Amino acid sequence: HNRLYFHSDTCLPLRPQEMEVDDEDEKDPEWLREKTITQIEEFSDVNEGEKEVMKLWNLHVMKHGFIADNQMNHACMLFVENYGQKIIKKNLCRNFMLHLVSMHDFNLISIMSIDKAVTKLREMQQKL
Amino acid sequence: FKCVNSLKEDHNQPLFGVQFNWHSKEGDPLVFATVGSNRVTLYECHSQGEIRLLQSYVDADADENFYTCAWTYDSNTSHPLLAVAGSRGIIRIINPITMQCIKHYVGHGNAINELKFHPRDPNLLLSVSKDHALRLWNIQTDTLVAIFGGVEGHRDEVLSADYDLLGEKIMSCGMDHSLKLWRINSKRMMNAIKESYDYNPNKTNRPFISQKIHFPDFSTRDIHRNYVDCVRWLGDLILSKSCENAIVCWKPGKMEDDIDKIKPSESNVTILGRFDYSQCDIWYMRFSMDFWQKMLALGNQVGKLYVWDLEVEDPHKAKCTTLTHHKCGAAIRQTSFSRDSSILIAVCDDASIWRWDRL
Amino acid sequence: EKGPICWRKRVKSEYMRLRQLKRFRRADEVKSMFNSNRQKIQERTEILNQEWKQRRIQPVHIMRECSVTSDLDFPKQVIPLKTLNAVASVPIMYSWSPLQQNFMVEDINDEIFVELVNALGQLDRRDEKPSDKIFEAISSMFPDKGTAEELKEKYKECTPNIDGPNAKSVQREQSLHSFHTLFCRRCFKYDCFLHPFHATPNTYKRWSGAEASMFRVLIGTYYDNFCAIARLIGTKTCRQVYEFRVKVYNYQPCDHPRQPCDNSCPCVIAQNFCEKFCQCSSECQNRFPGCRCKAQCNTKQCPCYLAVRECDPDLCLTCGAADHWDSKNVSCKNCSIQRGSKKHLLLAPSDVAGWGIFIKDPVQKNEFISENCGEIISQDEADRRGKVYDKYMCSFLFNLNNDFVVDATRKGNKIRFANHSVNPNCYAKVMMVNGDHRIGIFAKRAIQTGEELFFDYRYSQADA
Ligand SMILES: CCc1cc(C)[nH]c(=O)c1CN1CCc2c(Cl)cc(OC3CCN(C(=O)[C@@H](C)O)CC3)c(Cl)c2C1=O
Ligand SMILES: [Zn+2]
Ligand SMILES: [Zn+2]
Ligand SMILES: [Zn+2]
Ligand SMILES: [Zn+2]
Ligand SMILES: [Zn+2]
Ligand SMILES: [Zn+2]
Ligand SMILES: [Zn+2]
Repeated sequence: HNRLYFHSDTCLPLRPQEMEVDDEDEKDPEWLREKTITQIEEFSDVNEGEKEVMKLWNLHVMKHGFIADNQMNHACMLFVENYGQKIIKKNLCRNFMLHLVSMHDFNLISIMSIDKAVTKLREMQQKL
Repeated sequence: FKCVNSLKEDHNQPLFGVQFNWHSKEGDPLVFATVGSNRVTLYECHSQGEIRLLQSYVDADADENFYTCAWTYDSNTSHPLLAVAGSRGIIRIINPITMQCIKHYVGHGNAINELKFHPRDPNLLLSVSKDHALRLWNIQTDTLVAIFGGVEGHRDEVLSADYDLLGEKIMSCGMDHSLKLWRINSKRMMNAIKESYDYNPNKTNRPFISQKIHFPDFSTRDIHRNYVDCVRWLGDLILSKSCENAIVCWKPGKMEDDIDKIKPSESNVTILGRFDYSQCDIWYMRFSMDFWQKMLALGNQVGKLYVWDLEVEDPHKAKCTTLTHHKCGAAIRQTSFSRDSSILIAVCDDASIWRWDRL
Repeated sequence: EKGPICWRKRVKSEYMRLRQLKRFRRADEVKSMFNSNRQKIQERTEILNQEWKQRRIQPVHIMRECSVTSDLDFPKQVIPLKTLNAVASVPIMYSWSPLQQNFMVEDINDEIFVELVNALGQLDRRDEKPSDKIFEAISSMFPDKGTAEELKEKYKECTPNIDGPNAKSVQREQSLHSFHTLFCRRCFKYDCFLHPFHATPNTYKRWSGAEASMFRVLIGTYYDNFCAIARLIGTKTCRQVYEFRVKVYNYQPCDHPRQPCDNSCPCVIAQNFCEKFCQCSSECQNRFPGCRCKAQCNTKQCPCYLAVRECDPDLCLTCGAADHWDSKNVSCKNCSIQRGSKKHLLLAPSDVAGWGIFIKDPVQKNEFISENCGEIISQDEADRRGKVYDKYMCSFLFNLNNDFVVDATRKGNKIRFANHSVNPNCYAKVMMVNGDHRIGIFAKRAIQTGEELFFDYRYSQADA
């Protein structure tokens, strides 16, 4: 109190109204979001289908900030709900299945998830 | 062109900026401003090469040193305004009618190398800094619309920037040998400008959210070998210079690629030509143009003043005229064409002003 | 059946022909570009000159004093000098990007050649009154570009997506190759910003071309459950699938197949525990077990805390490290870095010099304030960078371990503004957090509201 503070992102001063709140210190800074999708596109030997799945997966993981292996089964379910409409609309369902098996290969998700997600994607397409 | 006058400011320090008021009505006398030391001087142009000293301002700070200035107007008052800035990284808005410093902006982490007002919106000010970033301000609503810099911003000091004719894009250049394109016609940028005008501090406890623009719409290091200290658009083509005694006319992408269709991933540049001159291998030496973009002028470290006719097709066949005067032997920091191109003013390191009149 | 000296002259002639033509083409394209452009200038400068005409901007008039001297003998002018009222300036700061976690940073043309080859072939064709003699001649004239053997195979001139119209038919390891080599098992991301070493082959070890390649893959995951492989392929049935079948050191995971974690193991050599990421036996004696605490985990009684490690959300199942993902305040007080439960910090000019960081809310002794984030650089990149840094009297470099340095200069978080002091109120503790070294900033003593933060940079500078 009685000291003048500044926003870390603009160096502009704090008004008394704002009451010592500087919060452009968000979990997923926007730029990391564009940096990741930009870096994936830069790949020569990777196709446009595997590219769009990788980008969408990363943005999902970055939004929710998953940190445990135990979170991976729920991470696929949340992905198929939040990004399902986009997966269908962009024709990426086969590359998505390919991602689900990659996850199982990395011992991160159960076989039961590998198909519960696939079941949920079809249930979502039938809604069109 | 003929050297019709030469003036000398008392401070005896380099004059880094010279700018004509291109907002003067038809009939009104030709007024230009000069920045140098911690001073801001205003002059009126008259017949028989007579220059009349009008106004002079001084910063209360002795350690302030102004590098740049820009003219605008109050849309609801019809008053000309003069923005100035330099070493102390502070923008001042001077009203020469009121004879007051009506506004000021502190935000830049270092010195301001260039100030530019949007060609269509007088309230939108672009400031270029040594702190590696550009900043778009809305001087009506006193807010920071955006900060152009970050992860894919300038890795070193930003030396110059320019809006295009319609104000849809900015092209910046700096000490990192880079030229970066920043589209201000994007939905994000237009929404930010719209929202800035709506921002009323007296109706909220929350500050205005500035857009952080980390990525340009194009970037290149392939035009010059050293720092780039000047950039201006020539239509949809770019004119930029370094210390390699040449102004390079180039464009993003391949020969046939339309600027508005250039992707951020674009790895190509096309060099259309160059304007050759000598003894201008020192930095912070700026070229300028005619309102109608038909003339281009640049000064030497030895006081030679080069003027080219851009109207001719290939730049290798470009008509060059070398303006020289026996008494003019200092480094020409900047040039300025009167709106009608009847007058060309040049400012030097020795605190001198040189008036060159057309015909 | 034509002379080598002759063929070399033909190369030189055709090169200079093609090159002169391409040049003349570009010369025109340019003169066209300039014209097309000048109409754009005219059009637009008119738009501006019109806008200008509908404005009647007021003229400037005459106004401690200053004077102006004319060398071209015009009369001296004297005018009063108005003083611009002092404005206070903020301390110096250069551009930087916000980080929430660390960010790793690493330390003739083909167009004309083919034209010329074909332009010469056109002459070999005219010699009736892709030949080998044409390659030996170009190689002779352009030896650098390669031998006639090299230029022959150079002249001749990614797996297609399964969802695309051109979906070819390859193995399981070719359909998955991208996914497998680009995925980071450690942070669950493709082309991650922290882990540069690609996943060891054991980590990813548990009709139409679009159906055929999908079959080879699915019989690697599922094996003989064709009644389920059919459900996934969709466009087929068990019957159809059945028939098809018959036709301090940095931690890095270890992978020594058919070998134990002995004196020859990198983990063991670096004197590091095997983590959940290693490919060794589930029974590996060098693995870190985790803690069975009920709560707290902030005393030597907790093996995690004692080992200068945060809790593992996959091993520490009883303390609360594995739970309540929505909340940042949990039962386990040893997982603040990983969950990112930082404290509110405020930026203001320092009471010493430059910019400083001030805590918003009170903090107890040894309580976690913030993580010190930045770019992860090699000890060499740090040396290169340091040369530049020394010009500005900077040192925002902080050792992480023997291999890496976090550089908060280009990017980091608010704690980059904590100043140096030999009498600090904060300390830096590098902790092992789910296989990653992270610099934690904790209170040295109790800190009250609005207090400036200081830490002793010297302790973060010794790799002595
Ligand atoms: C972490 C920032 C910090 C921390 C604390 C506790 N207190 C503070 O006041 C500040 C602010 N601060 C101090 C002054 C400063 C200088 Cl003098 C040079 C700098 O960085 C060079 C800039 C040219 N560099 C380049 O690479 C150019 C030439 O391309 C190298 C790094 C920087 Cl990054 C800074 C800066 O931000
Ligand atoms: Zn990773
Ligand atoms: Zn091992
Ligand atoms: Zn191991
Ligand atoms: Zn082991
Ligand atoms: Zn515990
Ligand atoms: Zn534990
Ligand atoms: Zn615990």
